[PDB]
Amino acid sequence: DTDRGIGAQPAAKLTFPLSRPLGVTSAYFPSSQGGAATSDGLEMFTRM
Amino acid sequence: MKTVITEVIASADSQGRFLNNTELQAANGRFQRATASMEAARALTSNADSLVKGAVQEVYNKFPYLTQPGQMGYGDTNQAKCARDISHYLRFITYSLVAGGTGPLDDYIVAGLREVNRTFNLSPSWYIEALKHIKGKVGSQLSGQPLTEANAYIDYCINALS
Amino acid sequence: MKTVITEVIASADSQGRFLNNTELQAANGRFQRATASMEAARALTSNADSLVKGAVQEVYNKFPYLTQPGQMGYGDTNQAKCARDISHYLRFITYSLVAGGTGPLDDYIVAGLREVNRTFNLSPSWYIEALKHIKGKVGSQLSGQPLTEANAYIDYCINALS
Amino acid sequence: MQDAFTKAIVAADLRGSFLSEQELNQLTNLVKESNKRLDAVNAITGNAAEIISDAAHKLFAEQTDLIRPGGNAYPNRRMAACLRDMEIILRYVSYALLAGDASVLEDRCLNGLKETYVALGTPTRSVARAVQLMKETAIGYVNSPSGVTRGDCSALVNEAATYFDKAAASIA
Amino acid sequence: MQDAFTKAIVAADLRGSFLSEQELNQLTNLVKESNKRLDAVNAITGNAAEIISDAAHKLFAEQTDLIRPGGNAYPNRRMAACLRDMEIILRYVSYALLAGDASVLEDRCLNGLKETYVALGTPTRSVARAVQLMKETAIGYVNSPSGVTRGDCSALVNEAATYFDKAAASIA
Amino acid sequence: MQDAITAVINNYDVQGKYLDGAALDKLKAYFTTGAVRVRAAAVISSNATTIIKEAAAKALIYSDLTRPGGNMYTTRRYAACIRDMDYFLRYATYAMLAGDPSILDERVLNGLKETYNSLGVPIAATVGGIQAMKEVVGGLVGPDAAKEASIYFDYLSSGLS
Amino acid sequence: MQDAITAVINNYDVQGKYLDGAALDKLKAYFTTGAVRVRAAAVISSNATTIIKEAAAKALIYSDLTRPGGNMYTTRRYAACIRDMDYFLRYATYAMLAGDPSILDERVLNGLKETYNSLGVPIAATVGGIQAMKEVVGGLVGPDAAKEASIYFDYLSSGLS
Amino acid sequence: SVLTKAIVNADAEARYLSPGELDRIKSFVASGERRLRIAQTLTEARERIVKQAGDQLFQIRPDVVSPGGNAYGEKMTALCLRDLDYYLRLVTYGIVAGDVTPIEEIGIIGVKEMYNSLQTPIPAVAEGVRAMKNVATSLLSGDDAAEAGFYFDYLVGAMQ
Amino acid sequence: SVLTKAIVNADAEARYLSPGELDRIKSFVASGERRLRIAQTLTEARERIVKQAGDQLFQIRPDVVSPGGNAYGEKMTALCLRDLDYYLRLVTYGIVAGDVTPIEEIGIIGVKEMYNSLQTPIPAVAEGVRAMKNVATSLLSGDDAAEAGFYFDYLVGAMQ
Amino acid sequence: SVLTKAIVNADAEARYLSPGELDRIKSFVASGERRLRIAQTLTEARERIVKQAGDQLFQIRPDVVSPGGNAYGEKMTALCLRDLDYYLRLVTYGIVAGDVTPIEEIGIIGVKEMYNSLQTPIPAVAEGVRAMKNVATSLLSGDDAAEAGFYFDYLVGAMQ
Ligand SMILES: CCC1=C(C)/C(=C/C2=NC(=C\c3[nH]c(/C=C4\NC(=O)[C@H](C)[C@H]4CC)c(C)c3CCC(=O)O)/C(CCC(=O)O)=C2C)NC1=O
Ligand SMILES: CCC1=C(C)/C(=C/C2=NC(=C\c3[nH]c(/C=C4\NC(=O)[C@H](C)[C@H]4CC)c(C)c3CCC(=O)O)/C(CCC(=O)O)=C2C)NC1=O
Ligand SMILES: CCC1=C(C)/C(=C/C2=NC(=C\c3[nH]c(/C=C4\NC(=O)[C@H](C)[C@H]4CC)c(C)c3CCC(=O)O)/C(CCC(=O)O)=C2C)NC1=O
Ligand SMILES: CCC1=C(C)/C(=C/C2=NC(=C\c3[nH]c(/C=C4\NC(=O)[C@H](C)[C@H]4CC)c(C)c3CCC(=O)O)/C(CCC(=O)O)=C2C)NC1=O
Ligand SMILES: CCC1=C(C)/C(=C/C2=NC(=C\c3[nH]c(/C=C4\NC(=O)[C@H](C)[C@H]4CC)c(C)c3CCC(=O)O)/C(CCC(=O)O)=C2C)NC1=O
Ligand SMILES: CCC1=C(C)/C(=C/C2=NC(=C\c3[nH]c(/C=C4\NC(=O)[C@H](C)[C@H]4CC)c(C)c3CCC(=O)O)/C(CCC(=O)O)=C2C)NC1=O
Ligand SMILES: CCC1=C(C)/C(=C/C2=NC(=C\c3[nH]c(/C=C4\NC(=O)[C@H](C)[C@H]4CC)c(C)c3CCC(=O)O)/C(CCC(=O)O)=C2C)NC1=O
Repeated sequence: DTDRGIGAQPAAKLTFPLSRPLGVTSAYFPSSQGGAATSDGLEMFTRM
Repeated sequence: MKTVITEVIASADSQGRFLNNTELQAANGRFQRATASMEAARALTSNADSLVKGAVQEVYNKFPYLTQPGQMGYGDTNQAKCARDISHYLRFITYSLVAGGTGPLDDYIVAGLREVNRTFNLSPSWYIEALKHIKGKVGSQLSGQPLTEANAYIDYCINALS
Repeated sequence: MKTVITEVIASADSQGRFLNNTELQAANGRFQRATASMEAARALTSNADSLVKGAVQEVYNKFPYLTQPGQMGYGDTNQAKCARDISHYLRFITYSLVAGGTGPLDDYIVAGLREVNRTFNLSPSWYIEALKHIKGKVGSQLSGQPLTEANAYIDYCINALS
Repeated sequence: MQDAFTKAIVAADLRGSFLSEQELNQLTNLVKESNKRLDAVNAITGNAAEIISDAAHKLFAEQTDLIRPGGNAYPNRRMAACLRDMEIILRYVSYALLAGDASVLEDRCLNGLKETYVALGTPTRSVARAVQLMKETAIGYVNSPSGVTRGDCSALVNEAATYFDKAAASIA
Repeated sequence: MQDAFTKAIVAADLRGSFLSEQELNQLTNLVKESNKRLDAVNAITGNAAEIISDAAHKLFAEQTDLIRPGGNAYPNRRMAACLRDMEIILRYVSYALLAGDASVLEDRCLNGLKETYVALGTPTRSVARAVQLMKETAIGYVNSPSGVTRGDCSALVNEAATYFDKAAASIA
Repeated sequence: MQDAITAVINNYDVQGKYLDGAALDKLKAYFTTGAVRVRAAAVISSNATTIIKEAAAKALIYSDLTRPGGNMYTTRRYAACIRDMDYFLRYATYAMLAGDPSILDERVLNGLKETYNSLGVPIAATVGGIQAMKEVVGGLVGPDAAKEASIYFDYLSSGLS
Repeated sequence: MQDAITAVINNYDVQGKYLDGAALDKLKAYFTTGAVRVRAAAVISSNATTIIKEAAAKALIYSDLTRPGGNMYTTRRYAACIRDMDYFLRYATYAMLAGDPSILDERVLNGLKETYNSLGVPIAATVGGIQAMKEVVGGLVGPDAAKEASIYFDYLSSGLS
Repeated sequence: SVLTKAIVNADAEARYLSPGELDRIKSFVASGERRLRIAQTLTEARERIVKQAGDQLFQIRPDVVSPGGNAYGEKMTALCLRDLDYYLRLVTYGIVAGDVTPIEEIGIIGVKEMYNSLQTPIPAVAEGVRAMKNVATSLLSGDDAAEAGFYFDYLVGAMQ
Repeated sequence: SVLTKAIVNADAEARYLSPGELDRIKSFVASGERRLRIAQTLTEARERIVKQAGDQLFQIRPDVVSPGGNAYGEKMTALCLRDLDYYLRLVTYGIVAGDVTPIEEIGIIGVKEMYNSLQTPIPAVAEGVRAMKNVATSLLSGDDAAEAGFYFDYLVGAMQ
Repeated sequence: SVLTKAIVNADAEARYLSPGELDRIKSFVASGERRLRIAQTLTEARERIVKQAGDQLFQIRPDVVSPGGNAYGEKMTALCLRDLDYYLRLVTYGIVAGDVTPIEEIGIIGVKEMYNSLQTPIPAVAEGVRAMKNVATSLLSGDDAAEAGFYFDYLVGAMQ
């Protein structure tokens, strides 16, 4: 981290990085695929 | 913005643990207290208009000379900016009442107060006297724990200005 | 020692600040909550004897092999030190109930737990199973907010051991 | 940091006016449901370890590549990092749930997280999945707890889900 | 740090015992009087500046040597330090009052304080007096306030005095 | 067509009445929800295509409907079906802005049941396509607007069955 | 037919769901108004004939309808018309007890519009006969029941128009 | 309304509402309470407003109320004020709708043909409306009086 | 419901409800909150109730779960408990309706033909229902347990 | 503009502007200074906005910038951000006009045909615009950010 090349030293790097607003991906429908996932009423019962 | 919930959440984050009982117990307080707070808030909200005009005038009645020419309580713009400023204070008092902490007051009025007032030649004494008056009248709009809440925050501003 | 009261005071002190409405609201939570907490405390206190013998046994019933010769649930001294240890846990649970926070648990059982258990060849699983059992029986000694409190702290110990 | 009230206040201030009886009663309702909220946050805290553990067991059941050499949850050091991240995210989701606002989750935890993982070579889709599993189990606990008064917690279960879903979306 | 409950717990533990029914009810009473306690702490917070100011005006009214050259509250720098110490002590007294125990006051404020002042040349007897004046005024405010249901708030005060008196004794 | 406001005006006009307190209360009940309707429309419009795609994916395709013998078999008919879907979404957005279902009757439902019977278009399958778009919409628009958007999708679907 | 309660049961049965909190709240909202529905039915039933007579007097007779060329000319047709009126009153009383309009569709409205077109029976005049009986009913049953009785008369009348 | 007008243009071009169209709905709805107050004040003074328009009219045109005048006589004058009451009502409707759709279908489309048949002098009906503007406008604040005035001048415009 | 049953008899005889019919609607609706509580308790313990009915069943008839038994195997047993879950659900519906209309159309009319096809032994399904009565009834107060019990015994009756 | 749109509808129906049309011109012009401020802020940060949109885009679609991607390479990426600069400019125009007339003739009518020829994936251009909304919106007050946001969502809408 040194200034010898110009002498002045660089402009702050993080100002634009610091600013980023949170990405907006709204709505969004989830996914079950993936593999086929059980559905049915039997799931509890088999377990019981 | 400093509030009950925010503070406890921050504590948890710093400790990097989990919302345990201590935290939950503390938070309940803020929830249990909301009713009194929010009653104070509604009363201060609807009386705002007159609370502001009452306090503005009282600044001139206590500092008569302010309203003479060449002074800072003279002309439409000074007197306009005054009403506005007391209105800002009452606004943040209601916010602090609703929020469950001093955060809104700390962030929007206390942080920087003296530097601003000093550059603009605004005496805290006026503002204390505006608030002392608002405190007098709020004695008969509220009672019980809503009054205690209103008082807590008015006094907080008076102490902040001092 | 972590309680709602000590936490808010710590937070004020560290900002060089008087207690304000945020911090007093928090304290009210801890005080409002004392009744349920202290009912749990009294019930856990008088049933201590049997809660301890119940959980001790359950450690042997769930880990049958512990009670065979050459093992750590055999002989008067192991079985004695076990009862004592569960009794320590219940004791600090009652303290945490009465104190309004996890402090007593954090300072006297959690700080150092794993190092000690690891040097002495004590499996957390036993202790979790002691506590799971204590949790089962406390279901019928208490109900409502006293049960929730008892649960909060029992579960807190189980998470400390996982 | 924001909570649901603080959020209201910031929006009001940007108008330069007081509460719009609209916003007041929305917040009165949050106070109305706050005991349920405390139970919901308590459900997560009281089962944090199992929620992480159970999510974990299942993540590696599905994705047996992560625990092979070459995989991002191998050797012990990496598995401990992965278990630690599961805890960190579950933590900030519980904070958001006490607060009634996602901001603490987005600002301290989710902001930059995806780009961290990509820099590291950590497979974000696997991390997203681990978050989906934590959600399933966490909500399980919110819905079926120890001697809590019987009522309807679906509003809170939804809101908790959106915090889990925010995190997943942000990371994948 | 201790509060009145924590103190009970430490003494119980040193016996190896669950809290005595004796100690339980002493603490039940503290919960009984806790609304009054909150008002008492609030009385101090709400008038902190005036309590310090009024104590101050009166301290220098009595001891006009402190504000002469050669005096320990001269020039502005030293007066600001003295005003600051008045605030610090009033602050830890209010903390003790919320806690129901003097320990935070003794451990964070009073411990070493006398020897600090002697090293500095700060006249401890004057500092003790400034504390006595803060006590008078602090105890003053709580008694009459606006609209607080009528009852006996009397029992609450003494304890605040002992915290002021601890500080005075410790310093003089 | 009519909206909330003209519904009231025409109901009073036929009686030749100036607007009275009851009328004025109704109109307020509309105006007070107005800003929220606008925000919701901007979400639906700008996510239009994604809503149709997620609604088709949950309720229409990967099925016998898209296979030979099915009504949305052929690129022609698949195109006609998602074209229809866009109509429904778009008009429901109009109804919700207006706060009145009358446009859904005048410009969408009138004769549509029999039109679908005449072409063979499966009614029950179309309703599921409507109630899937509602599901997606209710997520995207949020607490503020969810119930209000939803009703005009429900108006559409009981209009066919 | 269905009532409030079976409306909910069948809506859940098709999803195979046990009744949940939302369902239980709906059923409560019915049970809590139940006693008032019963009292209102006993007033209507016992004033049946007077309601028809006052409704006809305000909205049908003393007119071209009862004169030669009119549809309720002849004792035959006058009898058929007030017979109809009794149906409406009686069924609306069923709908209001059930807290569900489904019976008004199944046993009264289905095909009735076209039946009236085929015989020449004046629709607009019949609606006025319905809305006049509502007016009378709302006086007789009182604050408790007025709004609840009224809606099923309004259901009937927008079912014809 | 503003809503109906915006939507009809949207549907006719097979599209969602424009930013512009959305903006005007927003500005319109913000003026809701104010527009409702303007209608209330005028509804509250309707009988007075008719009477003062009617005096202003008969001074300016004593002939309409003269032997060969359309409004000559006590009951030819009674119907004339009733028509003035009709148009004030429609003006209150227009103000709360934020456009003329309702005002137009109810009382201007066909109005030439109606009044030509009755042989009513149309331009003196336009005067009766100006007269109502003058009275109504004196019961409203400057800002509300202008907002009301646009709808009065519209009716005056349409009878032309 | 009680409502549906009363009304259908009313309409079929072309008449208003009887004093009797009105009385039962009144007594029924008064028991609303109680009936809702009975359904809640049982809904809240559904998984337990099926598990204990299922144990009681397989002790009494280990054969059904035997080589030549309709419910022999893990997934032939899973479907069997699912059917027991179905009938408990219908029993909660019946209790809140105050009669069987719903229970009947959903799960007894056609049940002989369904199970004969599947070759399910009907009388052992009736036993599974008795087993559920026993469990459910142990989670209800005496008075509520009887009220529930009528609906269990109905299903047991209809499979006959 | 709002003016052009109002007038064109007026002239096409051979008439003077409606009260409604006049009202929206008035509300629009009152927002003039505010709309000009919104355009200034965004004009002032154009280089930053285009870039943060461009980062958000390439994370979400690293493929467009991949072997078989329309924007693959340094100068196929340079033109892509230039197109993002074009659309931000048009968005500032739209905001000051209060409708899309200008935005539409300049950059949506014909855009399908243009990009289909170039084989540019249209829906990822729509994403680049959402990305710009996110950045631009973080440099504006809540109220101004919404007003701006309508015009961003329009462009996103038209590429569809
Ligand atoms: C968000 C919270 C907030 C506060 C509290 C606030 C105070 C504040 N008061 C100001 C000015 C002012 N304040 C006053 C106050 C008064 N004049 C009188 O007639 C009375 C004596 C008195 C009222 C009691 C006056 C006269 C000015 C104009 C000062 C100047 O520019 O010369 C200014 C300078 C900027 C401006 O001219 O508006 C600030 C920032 N600003 C804020 O943003
Ligand atoms: C203040 C809180 C506190 C805790 C919790 C505590 C735990 C604790 N348990 C210990 C030993 C022990 N703990 C047990 C525990 C058990 N044996 C059994 O039969 C069961 C399997 C099980 C009970 C569930 C045994 C057998 C020892 C003796 C270990 C040894 O010295 O070999 C020791 C070592 C010192 C000693 O031998 O006493 C500590 C410090 N000490 C504390 O000060
Ligand atoms: C120590 C911090 C703290 C907690 C945790 C707390 C919990 C708490 N939960 C309560 C109620 C409740 N809590 C629930 C929660 C649930 N119901 C369900 O069926 C779900 C399984 C679960 C969803 C989260 C319900 C339904 C009620 C009763 C309704 C209500 O009071 O809102 C009540 C009111 C008293 C009662 O009815 O028991 C308290 C005090 N109070 C506190 O001060
Ligand atoms: C833990 C909380 C805490 C306390 C209590 C505290 C006391 C304290 N007071 C100090 C100085 C001081 N304190 C005073 C106070 C007084 N002068 C008088 O004449 C009066 C009798 C009295 C006011 C009532 C003065 C004048 C000094 C400056 C001495 C000097 O630098 O000459 C200093 C030296 C550092 C400094 O000047 O900032 C400490 C550490 N510091 C702490 O951190
Ligand atoms: C925001 C934190 C917080 C505060 C401050 C709080 C105060 C508080 N003080 C109370 C009572 C009271 N407070 C006092 C206090 C006094 N009486 C006197 O005459 C003295 C001047 C003063 C001595 C300190 C008394 C006497 C009562 C009534 C008795 C009691 O409830 O204990 C009560 C019970 C309700 C009532 O009777 O008004 C509350 C809630 N509660 C809170 O949650
Ligand atoms: C006989 C007339 C006819 C055709 C052609 C037809 C195509 C068709 N392609 C589909 C999906 C698909 N088609 C493809 C095809 C491709 N992906 C690529 O990148 C390549 C460019 C291309 C392979 C060469 C893919 C990847 C999907 C899955 C898209 C999705 O699920 O979102 C689907 C939806 C899935 C389904 O329900 O079947 C249909 C209906 N349907 C018809 O009725
Ligand atoms: C051509 C076939 C035919 C007949 C006969 C007929 C009769 C008829 N008689 C009427 C009334 C009436 N009719 C009578 C007649 C009598 N009052 C008495 O006490 C005497 C017994 C009797 C005179 C001999 C009276 C008093 C009314 C008025 C009843 C009322 O308004 O309630 C009305 C209702 C009034 C109306 O709208 O016209 C009709 C329709 N309508 C028909 O279409």
